[PDB]
Amino acid sequence: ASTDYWHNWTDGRGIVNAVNGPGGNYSVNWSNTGNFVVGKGWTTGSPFRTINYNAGVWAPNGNGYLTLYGWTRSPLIEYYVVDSWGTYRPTGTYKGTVKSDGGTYDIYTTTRYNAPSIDGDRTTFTQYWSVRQSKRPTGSNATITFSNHVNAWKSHGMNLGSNWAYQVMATEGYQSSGCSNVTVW
Repeated sequence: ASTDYWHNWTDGRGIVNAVNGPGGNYSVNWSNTGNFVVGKGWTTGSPFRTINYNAGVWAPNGNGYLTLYGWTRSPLIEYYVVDSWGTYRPTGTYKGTVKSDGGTYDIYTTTRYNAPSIDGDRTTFTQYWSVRQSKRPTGSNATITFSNHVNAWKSHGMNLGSNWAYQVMATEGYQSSGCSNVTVW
């Protein structure tokens, strides 16, 4: 599938060299960062989307996530399906687990306050996570059947908003260095 959206956000610290490659491809090299999110996907998320991706390079040197990433509005939800990471495995309020795409993911909720949201302002919102129990092998074709996560989330009272903002296979980093290369379709 053709991704139609390019996501490149940095808070401004350090170097975040994000390359908008051809079609579904992108790379990032980063060093001395603060927080940043780069990814390719779709302007409007769907709870029915099967995301295919191939991380040709996944080489964080510190804290970074290789992860499905998106938002909904009404209510405002920032959500993740984390397939891999660097030094730090993200967690939250454990809600249970879901098996999907040859992996088992833990489900968490967190809540952000005094934190910048999609609309560019500091506010309060809820994060939904599926985080794989162990790092997913990279380098081969992988899929994320998002509906598996949407459903299992639902089973735990975690409902997504009616209004769907973007949905990307992303590289996210926090105060770290490294590189990635990911192809999304």
